[PDB]
Amino acid sequence: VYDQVEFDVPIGSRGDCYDRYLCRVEEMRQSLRIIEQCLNKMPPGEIKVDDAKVSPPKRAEMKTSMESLIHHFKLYT
Amino acid sequence: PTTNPPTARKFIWTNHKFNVSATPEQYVPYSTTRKKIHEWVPPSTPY
Amino acid sequence: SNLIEVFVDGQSVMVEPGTTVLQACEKVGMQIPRFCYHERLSVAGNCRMCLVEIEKAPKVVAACAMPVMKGWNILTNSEKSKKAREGVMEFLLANHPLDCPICDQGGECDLQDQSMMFGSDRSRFLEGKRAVEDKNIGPLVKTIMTRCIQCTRCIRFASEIAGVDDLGTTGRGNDMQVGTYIEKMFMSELSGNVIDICPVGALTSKPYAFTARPWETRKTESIDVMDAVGSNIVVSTRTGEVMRILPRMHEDINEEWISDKTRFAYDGLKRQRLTEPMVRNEKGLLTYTSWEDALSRVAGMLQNFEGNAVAAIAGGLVDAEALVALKDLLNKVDSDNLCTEEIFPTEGAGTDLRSNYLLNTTIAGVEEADVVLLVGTNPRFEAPLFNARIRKSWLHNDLKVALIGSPVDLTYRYDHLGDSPKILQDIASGRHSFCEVLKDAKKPMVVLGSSALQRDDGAAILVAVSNMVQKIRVTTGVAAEWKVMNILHRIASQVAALDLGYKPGVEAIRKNPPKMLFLLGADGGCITRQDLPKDCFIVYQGHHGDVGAPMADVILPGAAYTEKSATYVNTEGRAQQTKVAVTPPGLAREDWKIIRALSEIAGITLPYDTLDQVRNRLEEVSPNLVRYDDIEETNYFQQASELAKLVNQEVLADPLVPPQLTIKDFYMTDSISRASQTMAKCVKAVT
Amino acid sequence: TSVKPIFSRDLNEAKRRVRELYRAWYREVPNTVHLMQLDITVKQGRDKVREMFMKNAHVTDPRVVDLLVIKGKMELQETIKVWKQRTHVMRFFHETETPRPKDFLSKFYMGHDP
Amino acid sequence: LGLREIRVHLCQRSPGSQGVRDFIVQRYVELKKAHPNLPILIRECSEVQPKLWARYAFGQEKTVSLNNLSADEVTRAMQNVLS
Amino acid sequence: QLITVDEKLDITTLTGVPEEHIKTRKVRIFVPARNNMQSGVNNTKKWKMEFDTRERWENPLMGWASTADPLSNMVLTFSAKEDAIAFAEKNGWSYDVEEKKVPKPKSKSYGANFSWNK
Amino acid sequence: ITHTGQVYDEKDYRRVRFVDRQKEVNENFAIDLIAQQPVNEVEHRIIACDGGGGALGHPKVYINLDKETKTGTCGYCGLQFKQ
Amino acid sequence: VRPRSDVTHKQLSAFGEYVAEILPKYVQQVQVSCLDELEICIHPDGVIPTLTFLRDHTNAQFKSLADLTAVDVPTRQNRFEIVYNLLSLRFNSRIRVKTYADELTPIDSIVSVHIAANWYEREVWDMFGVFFFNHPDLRRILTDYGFEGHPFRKDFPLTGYVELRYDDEVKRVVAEPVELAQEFRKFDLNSPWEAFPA
Ligand code: SF4
Ligand code: SF4
Ligand code: FES
Ligand SMILES: [Zn+2]
Repeated sequence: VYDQVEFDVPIGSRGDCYDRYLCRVEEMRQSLRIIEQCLNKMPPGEIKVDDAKVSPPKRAEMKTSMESLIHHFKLYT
Repeated sequence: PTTNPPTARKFIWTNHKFNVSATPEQYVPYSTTRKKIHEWVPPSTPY
Repeated sequence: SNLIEVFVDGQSVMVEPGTTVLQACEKVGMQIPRFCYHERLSVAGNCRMCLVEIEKAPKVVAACAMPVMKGWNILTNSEKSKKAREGVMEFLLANHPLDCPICDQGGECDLQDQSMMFGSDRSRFLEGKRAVEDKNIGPLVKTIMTRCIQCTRCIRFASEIAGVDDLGTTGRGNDMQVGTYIEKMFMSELSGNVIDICPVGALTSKPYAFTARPWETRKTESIDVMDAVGSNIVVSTRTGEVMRILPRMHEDINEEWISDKTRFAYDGLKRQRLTEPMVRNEKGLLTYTSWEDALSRVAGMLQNFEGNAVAAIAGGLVDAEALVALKDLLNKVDSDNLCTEEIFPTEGAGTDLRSNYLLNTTIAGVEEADVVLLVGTNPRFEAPLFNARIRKSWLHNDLKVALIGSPVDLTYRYDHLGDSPKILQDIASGRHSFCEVLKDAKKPMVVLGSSALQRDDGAAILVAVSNMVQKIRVTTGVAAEWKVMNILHRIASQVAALDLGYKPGVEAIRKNPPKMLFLLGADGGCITRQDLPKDCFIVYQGHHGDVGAPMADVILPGAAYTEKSATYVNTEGRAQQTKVAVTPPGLAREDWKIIRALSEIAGITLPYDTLDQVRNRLEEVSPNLVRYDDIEETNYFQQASELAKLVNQEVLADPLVPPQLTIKDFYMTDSISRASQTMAKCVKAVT
Repeated sequence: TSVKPIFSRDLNEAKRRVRELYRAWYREVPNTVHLMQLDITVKQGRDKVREMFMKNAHVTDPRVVDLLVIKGKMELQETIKVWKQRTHVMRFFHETETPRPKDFLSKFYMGHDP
Repeated sequence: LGLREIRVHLCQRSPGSQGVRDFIVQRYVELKKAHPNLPILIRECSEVQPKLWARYAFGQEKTVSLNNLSADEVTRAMQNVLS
Repeated sequence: QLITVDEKLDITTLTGVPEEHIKTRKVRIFVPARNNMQSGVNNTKKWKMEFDTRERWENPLMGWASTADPLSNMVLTFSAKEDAIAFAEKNGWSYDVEEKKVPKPKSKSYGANFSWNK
Repeated sequence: ITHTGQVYDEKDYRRVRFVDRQKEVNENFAIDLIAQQPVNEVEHRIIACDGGGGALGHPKVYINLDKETKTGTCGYCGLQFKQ
Repeated sequence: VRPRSDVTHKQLSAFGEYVAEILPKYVQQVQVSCLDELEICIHPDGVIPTLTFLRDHTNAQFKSLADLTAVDVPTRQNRFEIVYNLLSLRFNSRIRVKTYADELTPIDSIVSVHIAANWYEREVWDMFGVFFFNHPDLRRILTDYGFEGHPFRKDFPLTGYVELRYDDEVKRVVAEPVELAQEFRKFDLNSPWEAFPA
């Protein structure tokens, strides 16, 4: 999501090691603007895709459902 | 730990130790597996 | 002709009429997820995990059991055929106990993978599971049968590949448990295959219970040396000790199966094993010493002794490469008293034509035979994967089996002509009833076991059989490439030894006692030290201290077939190469080098210094040794008979009896077998 | 057959280049033994150069030879433009490692797999 | 020259070996009957011309090529070997 | 213009392998069989060439397996027998190819199991 | 000594390692500690051992306590249950 | 399931045809992955020409070289597969031009077309052994000064053949043949069951 957060790229003008420093200091400031948006707009939801084939099954599920233990065993091994 | 004491499980240590590395109590690594290829010991009785 | 064209997703494959839908997908290359269907086991349809969708058809069809029909398109990956698998896998898993970190068929599961590949990611079985009481089916197979997916491949194998017919289904509903109704152990050779054939880890191997996990196991493809069928096998080694030996498929020799002996006697390979070269001390006990000292003990005696005072009694599991290195050495001191423990009659042409001593009708020729005349051997316990051959060809084809031996359990219906070597003469005369049966056979085969030959009238028994094969051939008018006479061995290093011109039997050593004897892996009692001359200077060349070690002035430890790139050859002369799965233990060394080195310490120094050279050597003395996997087609039976006719001998009335009368006889035979704790546990279970 | 030429059209032209490199190394051995304070003899080193230049005497193909000198030239550059310090150079002499016998009896006495 | 063994490494279905195999078919039995102890080995090479290997006493082996040789030349060569 | 060479590409001189492991190492080109445990055949498809196995002595301090052979764990995968043979020739390793052995066609039909006389 | 009877022989030199040092071993051995726990007398043919603590325990498994003679033992805890 | 826009698979596809048409003497295959990435494939001789057209064409300006790499398919006669990934800051698109080079059949160098390649080409020589003609200064970059062998080749042992330790006798670091105290455990991981037709 860098399409749903708003920031300004700090383009420098001339290229001396100062303009590059100033750009790096601005990106720290612009990142605080992006961090602000992320805390303000973080959605309720799951943190990993729900396909057991790609992301490992949850600890409770692998210890109670056979399809999850098989998926945990195969994914880790 | 005083306020909410921990769970005791009748194996956990009562005297916990600090780094024993310079002192003789130190872990000395060793293989814990038993022998694998047992050998034919020669007959002790002269033929 | 006979080539329907069926489309597997529009690929227009063409198949013989009769091919199943699963088989049609295989030739295109697609693989229907399958349980309960094994190529060499009958189709049962129990799992229904293979449901596919022929085009324009209301219901999905059972791949493994549906004769394909013209035009059909399989739609194997159709949305439907995936719901037909996403919903079956739901069921197999629902009653399954999730102890995958107990199930030692962890990575060797055709049910997790077929679930990780063809099934769903979750479960909806919020209800409770079932549990089935376990069974002590035996001391080799651990049946944690709460794992069973009721796929009935065991009940098939236990009836179709092996003739046990014991395992069976008991009950109906969700508590159908596939275990012996009364607790009777599944005691039979071919027993351990159930492990390999149950895709679930319900019943698995008890010795290899929890020693490893398959991803770790490094897999080296080698050859079975315990029996003379020379079954192909894969030795699974982890961090340098063998963990398991499981079959690898050879269409002609062992087609996916291996004997109970050659997969649970890998444990015997790890104890009582010689490693350092001990020598007899002044005190009279074997003292471990460096090679240099042990080798010159032997070399000095060798230089002192002339020809016919030095002899070698090889035998058992020694490879062809050592056998030529021991002959080349003893000829360089001119004794050609090299011999093997198993006596093959050698008064007529023996060892000279290569058909007197081979099963030249191939292991795969038992499938196209018509009548088999088993004479004096128990195939069940002398060549278990050849007994199976006659098992399959008596079931799927129609072999008429006849045994002239002891009436013995043969896992099939044989005709017991009698227990007398002279009744062989009865058939030759045409007097006995089965004489016509053969007359009626267009492709017959006689099989004379080596153990019948090991009796005193073995020369006469071979001659008597050759006469009958002669007129059987004349009366049937069988074609030349069909070969009626063949003899099966039960010692791995016997066909190779006879090939290199080793003369069978210790009869020659018996008549003149050698001052020196190289026992190259001989644990047999063919000669003993009381029998030897006063000096009795003999040096054991082998891997396990059993009978030859404690009566040995020198111990030169060698290796075993898991530990060297040697060559072996089974009974119809197919030479095969063992590969080094594990480096040999201790100071122990490869058999061929010990003898090349002893020669260099002696001054007759064998010309070969690298294996490839020892092989080139094998090529000059014999052809089969260098060409691997290649049976030698032509043979010269006609001239063999002429010399048989010259030989006159009496077949004594004593019935010819196989030494392995019942299965306890079978479990412990060779050195590695004898040294097996698993075999020992099996022996006491029988007793 | 039908190969494209890397830099040398034929073993002949290629050999020319090898000659040049040999000379280069020959002229350089002394300098290195002094700029690196190596404890070796110029003569000794120069023989080593010969050793290497012949270790690959068997190559018959022109393309393989050409790469061999490219690589050879690169090594020289690392030793004359000094980026390779003594540890690097002396390694050529295999000074610390214990030599292994090639006699069969010798190997038999020591290693499982020769 | 002590003769210990003779190896006739014929090659089946090979043009040259025809003579060798013919010898085996017609005279092998006879030779054996005559020398009933000596081990005469009939072996089958491939993609190699036939060789009558002979092992003399004290580990010396000698070679006589039988490539494209007639049945009696094979018989004569064999007879020359066990002098 | 191209030049002609009949010399089998041998590039043993460029690969950078120690002399001992180019002249004493035999590699086998084989198609892997299937552990009988599983019935899947997706690991019996591509040819692999594997170098000969070497010493695996036990380590004294921890008992871990220890190996002195560098080319041990290396198994290269080649799609066809011809290509794998080529790799051995130009790299100079000795080769001993094993022909692929594929299961022979087997005739099966559910009707048979209910045969009047089998 | 250790859980598996790992005891360096009287002549092995790894014993030098233990010279002037403690060979680390644990007095609490599992083979024994599980024994102490008594057999659980459940009253249902099949019971489940979730491992104690559910998600904080071991994968759930059902044990068949039908065999009257023996007692079911969780392949995980080792806990035994009898009907 | 990832969101896929076919706008790109169409735009990029068309461009592929455009490049191919403009440079037919070298373009052998031009494909767009299902991941919306173009991958013109060129004969090794077209290294200079195809790149230059992309660096300096108004309708396809591909100014910077993202990367130069060489996969090694040992089976493939031409072992290496030099892959050049380029970016067009003007058209916000990347393309990959991949060629094939065998061990002793060198590729041309593009240091002229992009000087970024001065280092990556040295990296490809050091790791894989491909040689680049007309390179200003080709010499090992990542490997040790005396290293023998090209490391990322699939035929090179991971642990390698030499390791370093300090020897007192000689008071200097010294190579010795590698002796490992726990060999790399080579877990076999491939499952015997396929996933889909692909
Ligand atoms: S069989 Fe063993 S491994 Fe395969 S799933 Fe059931 S438990 Fe897990
Ligand atoms: S035991 Fe193995 S084979 Fe016999 S049924 Fe249960 S699962 Fe199928
Ligand atoms: S395989 Fe189709 S029914 Fe089990
Ligand atoms: Zn538990």
